[PDB]
Amino acid sequence: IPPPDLYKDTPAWYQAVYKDNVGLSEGSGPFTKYFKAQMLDMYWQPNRHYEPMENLDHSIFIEQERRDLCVICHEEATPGIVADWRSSGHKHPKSTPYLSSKTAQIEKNVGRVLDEVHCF
Amino acid sequence: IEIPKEVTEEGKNVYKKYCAPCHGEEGGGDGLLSRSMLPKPRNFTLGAYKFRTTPSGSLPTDEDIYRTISYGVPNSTMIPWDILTEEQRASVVPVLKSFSEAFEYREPEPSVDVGLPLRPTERTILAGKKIYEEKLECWKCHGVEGRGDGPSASEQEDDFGFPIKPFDFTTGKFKGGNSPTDVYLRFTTGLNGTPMPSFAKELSDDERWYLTHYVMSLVQ
Amino acid sequence: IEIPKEVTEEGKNVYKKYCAPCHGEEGGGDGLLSRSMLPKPRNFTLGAYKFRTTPSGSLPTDEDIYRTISYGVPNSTMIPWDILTEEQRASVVPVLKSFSEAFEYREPEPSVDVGLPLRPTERTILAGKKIYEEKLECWKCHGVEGRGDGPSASEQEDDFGFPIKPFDFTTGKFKGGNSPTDVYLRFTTGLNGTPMPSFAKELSDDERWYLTHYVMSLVQ
Ligand code: HEC
Ligand code: HEC
Ligand code: HEC
Ligand code: HEC
Repeated sequence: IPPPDLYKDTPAWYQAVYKDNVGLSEGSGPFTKYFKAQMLDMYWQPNRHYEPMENLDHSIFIEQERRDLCVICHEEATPGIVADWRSSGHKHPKSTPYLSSKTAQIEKNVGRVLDEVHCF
Repeated sequence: IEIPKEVTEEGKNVYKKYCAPCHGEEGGGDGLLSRSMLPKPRNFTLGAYKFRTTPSGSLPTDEDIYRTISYGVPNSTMIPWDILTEEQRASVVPVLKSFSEAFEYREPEPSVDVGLPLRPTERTILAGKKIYEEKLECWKCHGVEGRGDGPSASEQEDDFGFPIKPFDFTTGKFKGGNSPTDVYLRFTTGLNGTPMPSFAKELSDDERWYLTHYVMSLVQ
Repeated sequence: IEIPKEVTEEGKNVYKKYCAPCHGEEGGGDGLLSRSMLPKPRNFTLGAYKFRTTPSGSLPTDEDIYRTISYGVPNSTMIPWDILTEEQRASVVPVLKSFSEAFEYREPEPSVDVGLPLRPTERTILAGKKIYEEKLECWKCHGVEGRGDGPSASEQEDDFGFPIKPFDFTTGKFKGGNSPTDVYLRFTTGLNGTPMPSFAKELSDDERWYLTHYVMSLVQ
């Protein structure tokens, strides 16, 4: 099954100006060369405009699959995000019959076991 | 393992890649992300370390620094660095030491002797409750239950000029470690750079175990 | 302080007045009150001490014995003897050693190195839960929650021939001490004379800290 693609059935010229990742160095659409994107377009339109972090390297936490360190640090760096995530169905996906049911079908579709959906 | 006295290129790089973003390029606790971080990352240039095995005012031993790096500091963004190798964590100890001239002129005082932890009883807890509430009035900063909501709590400040309001320790996540030996060490050594002093002189070894037992009693 | 190797008249008298009623006149664990006492008082003649800093099968160090005397053994009539002086508790160590020929022929093995206690996390607790329940099946003797009600619990026996049903440790009153270092020591040294073995060989240092973190999680 083809991976999810927001730009399915779109011509190559359309994906070249809307999906292909320029930085903040360019705009988007047919007039992409006439302006530059606003800073927050990193977050509003990530595929086209997101750029990697520049202050604290996150690679070592990804390279050794340290999902635990994501929580240990952001528990204190951004407590609000963790409080939301700990309270969401992604943290407790098998806590109700409804959640357990939808999670089971997702486990079959992705070929994996999902006891929680993590920041990773 | 063995912690070197010499500064190495590997030690520079490990600090650069894993410590500079918070503690600053020169250990001044002034990395870019320190502007929005609370608690603030340690300014190593003062030679003031909260968590030691040495008395109040002394430098930390090389083992004290390696321990804090490995274990991390709860209630802060200071994660454990067990993700790094034994040698990597040891090679950054002199880098942190090179940030303060105090390490080059004075030698760290001898480590204190913990002794044997006393057996907690109903008697020892009440003797610590008396010290905590009457003899030394710890509820001033920490509150009656240790919630960190005492009258003098909001006004406390670092020696770096930063607000240090005593965190709620009823969760049991002490910054220096949640062991009874760890808490006893804090009362015997004091936290350099903070208004939390050493009680090695005001109290005997037994009385600080009494006090430790009551502090652990306040945890949930 | 310094624990003597020589046996003194003071050491004889202190044992006579404060230890013989339970442990027996010759350290055989056969004082009169031992007939009705549970757990039974230690039979020192076997040279088997539950609580050491030495590996499994080794004798205790003189400091190991002095520590148990000072701290006592929870979940038993073995009270702390802090009521006695430093010298008094030290003078009975050789008296206890003289009860077993093993102390005269073999020397106690070197103390193990604790190392730095790892930071407890949600990750370390689940890795210990896996060891406790799958890799080593500790619920056999101790039960799923550590209540001491596992299938093999009632049938366990001492090397002295006495029933030793693992006590409920969810209260947190461990016999060797309730510290994370104390519990880690038990898993690294084993309890001589009991079916509770050493896991220094089955598990690494890190895995026994994982296991320790999960065991502490079972406390209330
Ligand atoms: C931002 C996520 C940080 C990173 C990256 C590093 N450290 Fe850190 N550190 C940080 C904070 C917010 C604090 C203060 C915590 C508190 O509440 O007191 C610290 C503290 C230390 C200390 C303090 C020792 C003491 O005061 O007794 C040490 C020795 C230390 N940090 C070392 C250290 C090393 C070696 C790092 C690179 C591996 C490192 N830190 C990164 C925040 C952050
Ligand atoms: C105001 C001068 C205080 C008095 C009086 C007492 N404490 Fe304190 N304490 C204070 C501060 C500013 C801090 C550091 C907080 C931080 O975020 O770094 C502390 C720290 C502690 C701790 C935590 C130890 C740890 O390892 O985390 C404990 C357990 C503690 N203090 C206990 C304590 C006791 C027993 C007191 C009476 C003898 C006492 N505090 C008084 C501020 C002040
Ligand atoms: C009856 C109230 C006792 C008195 C008097 C003394 N001891 Fe004891 N002791 C007692 C019991 C029931 C036990 C076993 C506890 C258990 O559940 O295992 C013990 C054990 C010891 C040990 C054990 C050390 C080990 O196994 O690792 C020691 C070294 C010991 N006791 C010493 C000791 C001394 C020096 C005493 C006189 C001051 C003494 N005991 C008195 C019960 C009783
Ligand atoms: C049957 C052979 C057991 C197996 C399997 C496990 N444990 Fe055990 N344990 C057993 C006994 C008979 C005792 C002594 C009880 C007494 O009254 O003396 C113990 C002791 C412990 C303790 C207590 C340590 C202390 O200082 O009090 C702990 C924390 C413990 N055991 C943990 C534990 C773990 C983690 C196990 C799986 C690796 C395990 N036990 C298996 C009997 C048996």
